[PDB]
Amino acid sequence: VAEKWFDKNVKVLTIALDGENWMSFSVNPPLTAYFLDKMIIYLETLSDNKFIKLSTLREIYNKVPANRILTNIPTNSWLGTFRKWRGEVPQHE
Amino acid sequence: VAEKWFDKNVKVLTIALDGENWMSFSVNPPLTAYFLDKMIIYLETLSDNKFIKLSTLREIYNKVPANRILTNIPTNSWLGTFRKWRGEVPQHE
Amino acid sequence: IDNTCFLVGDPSSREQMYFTIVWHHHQAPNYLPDGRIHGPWAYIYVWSDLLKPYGKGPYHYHSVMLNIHPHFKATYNLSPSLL
Repeated sequence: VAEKWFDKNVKVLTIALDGENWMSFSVNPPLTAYFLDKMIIYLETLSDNKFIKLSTLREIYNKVPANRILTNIPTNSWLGTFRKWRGEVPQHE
Repeated sequence: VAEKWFDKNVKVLTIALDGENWMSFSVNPPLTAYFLDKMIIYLETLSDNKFIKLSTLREIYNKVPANRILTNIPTNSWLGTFRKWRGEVPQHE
Repeated sequence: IDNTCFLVGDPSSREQMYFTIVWHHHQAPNYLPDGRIHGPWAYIYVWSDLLKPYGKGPYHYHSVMLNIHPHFKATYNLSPSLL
């Protein structure tokens, strides 16, 4: 996360993922809870040094207006295909 | 098999199937060999009484000529679909 | 032994980047038309011994970390079907 600070074009950094599948589908799920605690401790040291401004998405929405205008976004999921729900099982059609 | 003999339209009777899979994928494969022996015993009884003429496909081809004429037979398999080798696995295409 | 590198920089060089994370908490509506529950994942991920000895379940663990760390902000998606 800190190596993104050196890049000056990185204005807003966003991470989005399932909040509970990663702590339950790992090999040893309890260690993933220790991971979260140590991680949140580490990211709190990047906000007291003022490297990052830890905030919520609603706060970023008000603080940073959206200036550039996109005109079209093609239809897609975050897996690059819709064949996961229509096509990857023989009895989908 | 003898029930087809009462019908007068049954001139040639044909049975076609895989030779070894019916007898090696059954629940109790050894008894399927008993079945074949008994069935061959019974079929010979229908041939000595001159009910049927148990023969080969050359003999039927030469003794019985084809009189009707078919013009079209649509593409198809004996499973009614080609999706078994193209479509029933997602990774076929 | 491994190359555990670290970083040095001047916090005043640039405007600090706005940082946020989105957690997507969701279970499908797993009740039958009668009302009985056929998919128990909204519940066993709240009261199982899955994150033992550090917590009970992912949904409850994420809630207790919000009390443990009162300075850590994050955006959450509590799915309406889960709520």
